[PDB]
Amino acid sequence: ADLEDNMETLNDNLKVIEKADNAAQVKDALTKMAAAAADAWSATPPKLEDKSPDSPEMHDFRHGFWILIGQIHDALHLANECKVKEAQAAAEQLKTTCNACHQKYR
Amino acid sequence: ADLEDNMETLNDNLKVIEKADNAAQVKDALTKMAAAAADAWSATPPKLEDKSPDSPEMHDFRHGFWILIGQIHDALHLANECKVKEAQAAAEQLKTTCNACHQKYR
Amino acid sequence: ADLEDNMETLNDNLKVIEKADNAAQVKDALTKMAAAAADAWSATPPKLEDKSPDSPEMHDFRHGFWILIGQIHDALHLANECKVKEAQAAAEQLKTTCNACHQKYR
Amino acid sequence: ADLEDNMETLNDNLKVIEKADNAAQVKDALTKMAAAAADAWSATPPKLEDKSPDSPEMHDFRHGFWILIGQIHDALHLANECKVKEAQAAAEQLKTTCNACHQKYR
Ligand code: HEM
Ligand code: HEM
Ligand code: HEM
Ligand code: HEM
Ligand SMILES: *C1=CC(=O)N(CCN2C(=O)C=C(*)C2=O)C1=O
Ligand SMILES: *C1=CC(=O)N(CCN2C(=O)C=C(*)C2=O)C1=O
Ligand SMILES: [Cu+2]
Ligand SMILES: [Cu+2]
Ligand SMILES: [Cu+2]
Ligand SMILES: [Cu+2]
Ligand SMILES: [Cu+2]
Ligand SMILES: [Cu+2]
Ligand SMILES: [Cu+2]
Ligand SMILES: [Cu+2]
Ligand SMILES: [Zn+2]
Ligand SMILES: [Zn+2]
Ligand SMILES: [Zn+2]
Ligand SMILES: [Zn+2]
Ligand SMILES: [Zn+2]
Repeated sequence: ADLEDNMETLNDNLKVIEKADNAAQVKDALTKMAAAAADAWSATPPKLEDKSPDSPEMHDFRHGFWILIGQIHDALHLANECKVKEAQAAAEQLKTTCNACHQKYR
Repeated sequence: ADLEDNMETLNDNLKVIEKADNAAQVKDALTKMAAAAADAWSATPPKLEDKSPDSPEMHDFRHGFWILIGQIHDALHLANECKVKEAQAAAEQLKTTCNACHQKYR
Repeated sequence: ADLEDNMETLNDNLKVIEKADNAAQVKDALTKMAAAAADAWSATPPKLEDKSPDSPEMHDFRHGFWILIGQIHDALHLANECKVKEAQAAAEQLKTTCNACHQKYR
Repeated sequence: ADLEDNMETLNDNLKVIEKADNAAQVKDALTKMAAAAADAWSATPPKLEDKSPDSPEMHDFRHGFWILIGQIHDALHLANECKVKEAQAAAEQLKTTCNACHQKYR
């Protein structure tokens, strides 16, 4: 999907996680966020529409997505361990990464 | 791109790295390998054409890709620090991941 | 060194990074922070004086340190690439991990 | 503990894992390996007895330990998830990191 699409999936599922009861729900939202962050990898954000896929800026843009994926990766391990609250907190702590990218590139 | 496609890109660029001279070329192959692993995320491998995108087998399939992406992520940092040999050895060490997935799922 | 000791080193060096000018200084503080987090691993926090080194509470306690070590690991790659600001900021985003552990275990 | 000590703990527990019948056992060996790897962080290997802690060689030495720790971290999530065989295989694939460091620095 497109960039703004993937972002919505990220945002919608964050909320699903905030409010979830049980591990199953959390696993699911995380799985969708994971796919969304992976698909987002290829994108070019408007603010650097011109630049080439080699700018220190594209390389730094894409870096924030490795961080995100690493973190979704780990949050999900917690969910598989039935550590519902610990996973929910890992999800809350992702926002730091979301915000970090947004302040630079959005 | 398709899954066999992405696998070719992975395998072609591993050779490019094996034989490369200087930092710049290594960076490039890894970058291409990164994109390929990210796209490969959403894929369903023939051996699991039946199971839904939730079976412990799909979750495990995709797990192997987080491992690889993390490892490509790190080799590329090495390439940026002008440590070329270190980066090729990280590249060679990846294979341990390639092989691991292949003998479960290929 | 002791737990509170290591925490001081973590906190002191965070500030050193906040205010640093150039790559070299950032590398140093992170290096010191790395060693402090690694040494912190074996520690038992007062609040879990009650639990053996196998409680889902010690394992979770130690988990927070893997997160931090990974994050120090990555900040430092940034510093080696001379990306001073990018590093300083990775450093800022760490606090999310500090805070997360403190809220649970301090 | 000392460096050769930590290496024994790593090697002994690798075996314990290769042998191990049930998940509880695997968790234990990995936990011991993680502690060992963390404590090994601060060590200076004979081959680099002279060099200051700031040589690209000490930096690279310690780097191999972050890799190791990252992989022990992950293998343990597999164990908590009751996936015994997958954890065993993550453990075997660690050897790649052991060997990599030994060929350079042992
Ligand atoms: C992390 C979990 C995360 C969230 C959540 C998130 C949300 C988000 C929203 C809701 C938008 C759009 C606002 C709107 O459409 O009105 C948005 C947009 C962008 N994001 Fe984002 N985002 C998260 C993560 C990240 C990360 C990690 C990056 C970079 C590494 C990133 C980047 C962007 C960009 C660029 C946009 C705007 C694109 C556009 O509008 O054309 N996001 N995000
Ligand atoms: C790691 C860098 C990596 C490489 C290299 C690689 C190569 C590769 C090749 C050459 C094929 C060829 C198929 C053919 O000739 O018919 C192939 C196919 C598959 N792969 Fe792969 N692969 C690497 C990594 C990984 C990882 C990390 C996974 C699992 C997450 C994985 C899986 C698969 C699967 C399944 C196939 C079968 C697809 C098919 O033949 O239709 N690979 N790969
Ligand atoms: C992250 C880099 C980080 C910082 C910074 C930090 C700071 C810190 C302070 C300032 C104290 C109080 C000491 C004093 O007043 O003299 C403190 C104490 C504890 N910490 Fe911490 N800490 C950081 C990281 C982490 C992480 C990642 C964890 C757990 C996984 C953690 C835990 C604790 C605990 C527990 C204490 C109190 C225990 C005690 O012996 O009093 N910290 N930290
Ligand atoms: C990975 C899990 C791993 C294992 C296993 C391992 C084992 C090991 C043994 C058995 C020895 C020999 C001990 C002796 O000299 O009596 C040994 C020695 C060294 N190792 Fe090791 N080691 C593993 C991992 C790693 C890693 C990741 C590094 C470096 C980053 C590393 C280093 C060393 C070094 C140096 C030695 C020699 C020290 C000495 O002989 O005094 N090991 N290891
Ligand atoms: C790899 C080694 C190197 O020196 N360079 C250029 C120098 N440089 C840094 O050391 C940090 C940013 C930078 O440009 C490399 O690219
Ligand atoms: C997954 C979460 C949960 O609690 N259970 C039951 C017990 N169990 C584990 O927690 C890990 C392996 C195991 O059987 C789950 O299966
Ligand atoms: Cu898309
Ligand atoms: Cu769309
Ligand atoms: Cu759209
Ligand atoms: Cu749309
Ligand atoms: Cu020791
Ligand atoms: Cu001893
Ligand atoms: Cu001894
Ligand atoms: Cu001894
Ligand atoms: Zn974890
Ligand atoms: Zn690294
Ligand atoms: Zn990085
Ligand atoms: Zn022994
Ligand atoms: Zn994992």
